[PDB]
Amino acid sequence: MRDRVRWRVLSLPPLAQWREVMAALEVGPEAALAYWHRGFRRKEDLDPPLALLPLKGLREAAALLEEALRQGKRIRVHGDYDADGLTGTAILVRGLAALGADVHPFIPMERVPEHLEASDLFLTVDCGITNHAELRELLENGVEVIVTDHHTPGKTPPPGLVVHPALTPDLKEKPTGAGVAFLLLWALHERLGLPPPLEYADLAAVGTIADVAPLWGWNRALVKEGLARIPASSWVGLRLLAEAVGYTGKAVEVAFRIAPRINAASRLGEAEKALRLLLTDDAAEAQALVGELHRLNARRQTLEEAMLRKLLPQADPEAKAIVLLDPEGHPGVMGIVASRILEATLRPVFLVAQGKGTVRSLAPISAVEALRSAEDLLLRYGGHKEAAGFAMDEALFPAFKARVEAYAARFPDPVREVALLDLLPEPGLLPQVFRELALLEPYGEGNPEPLFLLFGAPEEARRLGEGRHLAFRLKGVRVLAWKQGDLALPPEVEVAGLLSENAWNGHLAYEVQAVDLRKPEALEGGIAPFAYPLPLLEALARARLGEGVYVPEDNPEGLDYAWKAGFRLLPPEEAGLWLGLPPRPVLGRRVEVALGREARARLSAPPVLHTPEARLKALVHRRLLFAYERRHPGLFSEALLAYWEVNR
Ligand SMILES: [Mn+2]
Ligand SMILES: [Mn+2]
Repeated sequence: MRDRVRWRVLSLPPLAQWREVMAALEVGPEAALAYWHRGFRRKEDLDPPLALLPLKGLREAAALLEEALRQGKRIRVHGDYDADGLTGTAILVRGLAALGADVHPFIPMERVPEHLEASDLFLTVDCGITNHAELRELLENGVEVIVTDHHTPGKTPPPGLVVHPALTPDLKEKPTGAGVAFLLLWALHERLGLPPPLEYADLAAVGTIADVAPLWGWNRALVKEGLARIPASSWVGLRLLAEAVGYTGKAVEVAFRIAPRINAASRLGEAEKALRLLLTDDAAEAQALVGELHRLNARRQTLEEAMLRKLLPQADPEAKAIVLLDPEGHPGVMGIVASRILEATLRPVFLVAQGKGTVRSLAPISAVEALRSAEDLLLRYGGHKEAAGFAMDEALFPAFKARVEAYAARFPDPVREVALLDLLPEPGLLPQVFRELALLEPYGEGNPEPLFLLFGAPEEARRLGEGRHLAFRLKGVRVLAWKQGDLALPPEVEVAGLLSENAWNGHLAYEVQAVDLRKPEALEGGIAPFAYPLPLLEALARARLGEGVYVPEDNPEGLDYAWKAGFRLLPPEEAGLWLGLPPRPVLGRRVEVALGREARARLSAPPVLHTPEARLKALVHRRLLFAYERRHPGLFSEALLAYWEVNR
């Protein structure tokens, strides 16, 4: 919840690589650091090429589609009911229909009989990887089958043509159902000698974001293309839904405003509505359908809020596993209620309603593995490490509870990490830093928005209402935050926050939105320590007592006070106490380091003459000062190595 949150400072890269990214991407050291951690090291990683990924089975499926089209075979597109499944079938349904195909959708074994009666070619989107037995249409009545999906497969690929990323050896890419739908239509356009179907990238991007797929490589390229096309979409329904939610080109708006609206239709039993919104060219009908989705989303929200309100206060504590029963709960909203409970609790969550079950888990507790430990009690079940689902007779709930509660007790408590890119730059460099981080977008599963660490005594603190909302300043920068129940900041605070560009009344303000705030505590990070920060007062005392000490040539003023006081001056490689920094590395040491307060070495504190790699130096300096002051042997030692190098 709060005592199991670990803050860590990301490691510094080798200076030669840091400088290469800076030069190659034309950015300062802060953004360069972020790029490096995300794997962006060439100008080609920021704008990857949107190309036809060579998935296994893709050429064949496209060949089969050409045959279906030319011979006028009846194509049925069977997609999933969430955003990815719906955008994926809309892509294939619109795509194939534009080429003169006789095609129609079918939205979700007892169905196979009519699946047979209605089609010559059966296309599953975002599903069908594990539906073996239904090889019936392949067998029972000669129906051609194409499976496109990306979900966790089975022990063996199902009958029929199967196109799946995970079945493509080597391939690092992780396209989703809509991504695969999109690649397939593209493969077909290639066979027909037609241009890439880029007008379908917006639908594809919506599905990819909705499925929380990693946003790097091809997925990153697909999303930049689709996000950009939404405003003037070829699909009036998508455009109108984007406008209804005030879309401004952000992947985050799709993830939190557009897709949930599409998903609500499904969860509430009206998935046809969302699909039709994506297939219509009639603006009037689309407008009405957006209204309808807004109504379904409001209903889903109302039900989710009521359920959360009934559940969260229950069996939560420090239980190891939260397992609750709500007999009459709506199964269409419980997945999200379990996610929200998991977050306010850092515990796997298991919910059961109307005989249906959903699991959201984290840390070392595999969701599906907990269910496997109680499998005898279940009618159906399955999922992965983070989410899972099942069906079970509610009479068995108490037995199910103990089973999972004990499964979870086998593991150490889940712990949440907060990753910090670096210390926040000085107020004057925030605009440039913000503009350079800009290029990282779109943010998502692939690349999270970076967080900066602020530290100090809060000043000018002032509340906003009677709630936790409040604002203050740290060394000149305004930070906005929701004080976790308490209000009133301690004397000194540590903040993990997002660099924001806040527009108001035609003007901009560069501030920080705190994601976490807390009393200064141990920070994870740094290298195997060799230099240990010691306050100058303590160091001078020991020096006066006769400890073998080192004072660098620089600030002969300090070297004078030393000589002209009889210190047992020594060279850095043999003195276990240093009062300043040596010019070149001195490892295989294990020494205690002091800078000062009125000391000259403490001049990692003076402002530069920006722009070049002068900013690389200033970041290193600010790092040393911070690690020195926090008495953090690991970050100090790491900063000291970077310090030697940016001076060679
Ligand atoms: Mn799906
Ligand atoms: Mn999917």
